[PDB]
Amino acid sequence: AKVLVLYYSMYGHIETMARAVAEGASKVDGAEVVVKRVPETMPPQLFEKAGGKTQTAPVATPQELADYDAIIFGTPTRFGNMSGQMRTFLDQTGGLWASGALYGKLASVFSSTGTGGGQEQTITSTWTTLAHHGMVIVPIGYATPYGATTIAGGQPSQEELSIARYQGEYVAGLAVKLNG
Amino acid sequence: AKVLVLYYSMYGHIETMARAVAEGASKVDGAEVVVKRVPETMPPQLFEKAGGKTQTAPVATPQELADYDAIIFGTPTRFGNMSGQMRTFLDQTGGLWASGALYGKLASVFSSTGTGGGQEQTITSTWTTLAHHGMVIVPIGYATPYGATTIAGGQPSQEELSIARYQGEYVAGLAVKLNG
Amino acid sequence: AKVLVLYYSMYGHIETMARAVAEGASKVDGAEVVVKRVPETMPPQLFEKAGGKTQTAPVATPQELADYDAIIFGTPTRFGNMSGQMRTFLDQTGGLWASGALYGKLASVFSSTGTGGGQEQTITSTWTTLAHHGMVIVPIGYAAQELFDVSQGTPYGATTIAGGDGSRQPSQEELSIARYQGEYVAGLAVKLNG
Amino acid sequence: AKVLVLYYSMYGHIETMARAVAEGASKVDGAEVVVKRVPETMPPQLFEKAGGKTQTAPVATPQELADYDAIIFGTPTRFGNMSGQMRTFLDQTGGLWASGALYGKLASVFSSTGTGGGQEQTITSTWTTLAHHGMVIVPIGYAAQELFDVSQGTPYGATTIAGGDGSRQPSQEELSIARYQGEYVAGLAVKLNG
Ligand SMILES: Cc1cc2nc3c(=O)[nH]c(=O)nc-3n(C[C@H](O)[C@H](O)[C@H](O)COP(=O)(O)O)c2cc1C
Ligand SMILES: Cc1cc2nc3c(=O)[nH]c(=O)nc-3n(C[C@H](O)[C@H](O)[C@H](O)COP(=O)(O)O)c2cc1C
Ligand SMILES: Cc1cc2nc3c(=O)[nH]c(=O)nc-3n(C[C@H](O)[C@H](O)[C@H](O)COP(=O)(O)O)c2cc1C
Ligand SMILES: Cc1cc2nc3c(=O)[nH]c(=O)nc-3n(C[C@H](O)[C@H](O)[C@H](O)COP(=O)(O)O)c2cc1C
Repeated sequence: AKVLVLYYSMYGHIETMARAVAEGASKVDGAEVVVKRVPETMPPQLFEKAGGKTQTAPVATPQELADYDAIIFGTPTRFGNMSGQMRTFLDQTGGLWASGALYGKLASVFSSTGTGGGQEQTITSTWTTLAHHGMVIVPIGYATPYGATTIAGGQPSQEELSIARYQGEYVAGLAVKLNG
Repeated sequence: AKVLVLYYSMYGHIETMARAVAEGASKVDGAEVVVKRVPETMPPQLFEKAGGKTQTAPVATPQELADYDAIIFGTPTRFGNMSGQMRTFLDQTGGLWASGALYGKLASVFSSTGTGGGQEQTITSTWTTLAHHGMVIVPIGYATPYGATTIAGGQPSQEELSIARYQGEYVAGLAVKLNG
Repeated sequence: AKVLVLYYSMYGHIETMARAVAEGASKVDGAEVVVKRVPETMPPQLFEKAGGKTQTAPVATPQELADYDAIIFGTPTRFGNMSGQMRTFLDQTGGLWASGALYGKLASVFSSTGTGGGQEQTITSTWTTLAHHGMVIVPIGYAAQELFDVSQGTPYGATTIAGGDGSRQPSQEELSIARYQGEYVAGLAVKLNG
Repeated sequence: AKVLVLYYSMYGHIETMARAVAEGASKVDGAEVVVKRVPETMPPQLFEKAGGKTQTAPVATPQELADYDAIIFGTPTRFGNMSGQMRTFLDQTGGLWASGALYGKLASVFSSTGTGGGQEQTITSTWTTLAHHGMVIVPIGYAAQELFDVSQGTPYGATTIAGGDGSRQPSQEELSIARYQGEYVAGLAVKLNG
């Protein structure tokens, strides 16, 4: 089974989490795992002004999402929604939606946040979009039950990285169960 | 695989939909399907005063939910939430939650509504609870993409019953794919 | 302006929060505050057996919600929704809905959790129902720090942690946010209604 | 009171709705209404190629949102969220957030869909962001029928159906609800702010 870890990160927190998710997924025999990012939409000038951490993962196109059996989406919490960069990217998946290309595939979500709350709303409002594509949504339950998170007030903790690894391992296991 | 269609209905609309969901699930070879209701919480006197349609399906206990591979939950739209009767019933599943008994099982939701809106919110706020139990959530996508619905202003339509049948068939098929 | 603090509590955490909300609201001259609870639906024997807390607050009827300018709703988090008791009570407000009785009145929400998860969803899924009634929804955001009566969660409404075992009680930091929420909502109610 | 109607539209449906919202708001003496759009993020060539509609409204900056007493946000439904363009714009309001610039101001939301699905989620997931800013959220409920300027969807905010092909335009029934939403919100803004 093919598993995509698809993420947006500005300051590296989701990037770190995405590596952990990928590690967990890679524990599952028969899971082929790849990590990609959505494009930065900010001109580099503005990204640098804001103190961003330049991302180096390969950039996904919206159309290649169709190639995977499971997609695990990472986004920072942005006032209780996904980031504009992830939203912009998902707004480019209209051609897949019309073709039913993601229908029935597994989806799961992880997030990063400060200490102000909103991470639950970010995850569940991301689920909405996944459901429009007919994706099967995988929460983590009481291994937020909605998906792995990292909370930075002011680097993810050991325990946060372990829950992220679990989410990857669990989703990848389901992907192999459904798809070989 | 064992599929439970678990519902609350006061005026029969969800009851009719539940039969359609069950029919669809029963199309799948290897799916064993049962339909049950959650208890009415209103004293019969008050249920009758309100013009309720007495329900005759076997009543589920909260604890038996653990026996199924997939649970398809039906609730009317009640100001954009599930009904109090379904909420009361799910508030009695604390013992299952602590034991992880529903973890990883398939869940899906259907609803009934008037013409005032709220059905999307009813379905997605039901998903939240399912996710606390670690259930895998199955939307219907563009077969609301969130689950089958029936809309009665002032009996479900042929097309509404067909989408409900589809939801049962699709969920049951996944249940057999995952569980034999 | 008349402000109702309407709550459900099984083990007393929301009850303590409700009292704090009412204390804050009472600070506003010209706000008449009252605290009421929704009925317990569990048979008394099962409630007592479960370690439920008996409570002094009068039991509200659905009809009387019409009599207030602002209603501040408290519910524990129950798998990311309001409690069955609060949901059952709100399902009895159909007559109010049909007459427009709550349209335009202020609403705000506070909650409690065992270990944190689901609080956000409890509050926002309660907002949905308030919106069907046409109520104006008041989140708390992150208020100016000098407006809290203690120096120093979510922007959706005040919350408190009960612990996995339910034995934790609200801290003064949590209660201060609850008091702020009451004061803020009551102030708005007086501004709109005298 | 100053009311901003801030919107995103690709094919003009939200634009037409925004104009209706502004018309309604303009009915309120003492409300100064303005309509602005968030920037298009698509390169002009791709936008034009996609059949996008060019628009007269001035482009808002994030900073200027601080200058209004009420902000009525319009966005099409994009898989049950606001558009990437509106989300990108709101992600630039961090400075406003930190200073409390929008705290306590009125917010309300309107939308559009191709075939209906997801409108409710678009509106309520936009409310989430408004709540992080501490804005007071105004749903429309089901208003008294005599307040609509046409005789005769959701209680969350006004919406309109564009059709699967995008060729449907808002009906006078839909626009009447949009006009009501503007009038209602502007009235509240004047009541709170003069
Ligand atoms: C515009 C904006 C909005 C934010 N909103 C929230 C929020 O709602 N809650 C919160 O606690 N943190 C919020 N944050 C902080 C980010 O979620 C947090 O810094 C996260 O770790 C960043 O992930 P990244 O390093 O992968 O970009 C926000 C940040 C930005 C830039
Ligand atoms: C308290 C209450 C609240 C309701 N809220 C809504 C609502 O939010 N939107 C709507 O269109 N219909 C609403 N309805 C109507 C029911 O969703 C509708 O009648 C449904 O068909 C009933 O399903 P049943 O026959 O299975 O009980 C509500 C009904 C009740 C009793
Ligand atoms: C059925 C049930 C479900 C619960 N769900 C959650 C939950 O989703 N998240 C959580 O942290 N605590 C959960 N709790 C703990 C309650 O939120 C806790 O008992 C409550 O906040 C205490 O408030 P009270 O003393 O006012 O009843 C649940 C409790 C029960 C009985
Ligand atoms: C990427 C994308 C996703 C969309 N998602 C939905 C949707 O979830 N539900 C729906 O009925 N229409 C959907 N639509 C149709 C838009 O809602 C429609 O184009 C919009 O309402 C028109 O508003 P506008 O003319 O102001 O851009 C989508 C359109 C795009 C481009």
